[PDB]
Amino acid sequence: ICVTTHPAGCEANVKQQIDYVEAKGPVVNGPKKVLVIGSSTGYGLAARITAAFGSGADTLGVFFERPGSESKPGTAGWYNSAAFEKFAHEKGLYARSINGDAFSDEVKRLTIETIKRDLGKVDLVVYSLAAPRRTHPKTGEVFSSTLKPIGKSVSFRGLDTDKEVIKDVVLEAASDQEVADTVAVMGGEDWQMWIDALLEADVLADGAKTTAFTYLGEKITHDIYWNGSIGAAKKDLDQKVLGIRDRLAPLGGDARVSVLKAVVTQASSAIPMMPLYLSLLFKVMKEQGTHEGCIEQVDGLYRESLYGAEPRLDEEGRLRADYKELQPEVQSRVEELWDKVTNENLYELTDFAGYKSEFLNLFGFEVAGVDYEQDVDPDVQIANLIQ
Ligand SMILES: NC(=O)C1=CN([C@@H]2O[C@H](COP(=O)(O)OP(=O)(O)OC[C@H]3O[C@@H](n4cnc5c(N)ncnc54)[C@H](O)[C@@H]3O)[C@@H](O)[C@H]2O)C=CC1
Repeated sequence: ICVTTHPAGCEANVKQQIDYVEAKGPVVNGPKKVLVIGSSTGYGLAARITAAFGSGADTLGVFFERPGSESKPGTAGWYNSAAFEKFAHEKGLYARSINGDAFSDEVKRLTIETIKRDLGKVDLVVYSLAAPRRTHPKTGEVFSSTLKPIGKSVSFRGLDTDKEVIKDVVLEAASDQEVADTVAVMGGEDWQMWIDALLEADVLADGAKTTAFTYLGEKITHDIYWNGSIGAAKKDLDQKVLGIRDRLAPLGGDARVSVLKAVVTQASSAIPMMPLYLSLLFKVMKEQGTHEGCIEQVDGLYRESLYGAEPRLDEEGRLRADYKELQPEVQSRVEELWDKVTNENLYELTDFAGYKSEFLNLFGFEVAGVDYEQDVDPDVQIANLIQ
């Protein structure tokens, strides 16, 4: 499926996230100069909005988005970032962006150069890259990530989102090479490179923090995710953060892996089993009153753990914001309903309507307060953007 991009709806999407953060009040003792790698959509965009509008932080964002021209709309992340900087410049904040491949050495060189000239040093480094592939910045070798289980193939009842049909599917296992590629793409090496390079150039302030986002889920998803190929990459993140945290010790800084809840993004809608899992989870958590989106998760992570008094930790040293999803009352009902979902009860036993709505929100469609019978103007420019 292709969904075009609605510029006006994307801006209203950014404004609504800004409104949520501002209503919750300032982030006490928060960061003032934040670098967000992957700052145009999803959790990274939420992190940039929480920093700028919760803490009054200057933000430098790195993303990879297609710009807009006459009669050809760019990607949603382009209009998201364009709207973010427009709102941020209003409040008096510094907001600049870099459009390029964050895995490359040149973007790191440009980011360091921009920080020196524009900010000096940064308070916090948010690492939220979601890429299906990575080109190694030293051997040009391209790695492509895979979402398969390890060991045994898995059967389950999926959901054809186009035909709106429950399908019997089978996911084959992953070879040792597919897992190695997935670790190269989604592991911690590039995050490790980022902090190293930022340390040599001395653009990390005293007590600087860095965090990378991850997902653990519960038992229903462990075969595909956590104990699959993608989980081996996130498992590599937990090994890398121990090294990162050490290099930040002479500064008095910290490095943490932050676990967030499952959310409809462009990167998770592709994962197997996710459309049906999200449709069920949305219904169970809505009737329970714990349904949360991107901005609620990251705003809470800033306030309670990243810069709070009593951080929500686990026994591995990770900051946690996903606890409501993993609760037995939520998980056990999702597991019970999964089998009883057929083509006829789709909208009655699941929140497939909510999943579809939130998926179209990513592109600027079905956003409250937007007039969708007006001509779309796709030529939106971003002042002082660096390519
Ligand atoms: N989406 C979810 O349900 C969950 C996501 N997470 C994690 O949070 C992180 C963020 O993912 P999402 O927000 O879901 O994805 P997303 O697709 O919404 O965000 C990806 C971001 O990274 C940027 N990006 C991608 N490839 C790039 C490249 N080569 N160079 C520069 N920028 C690049 C994109 O421009 C975008 O800003 C991921 O590590 C994901 O595993 C955490 C928990 C669950």
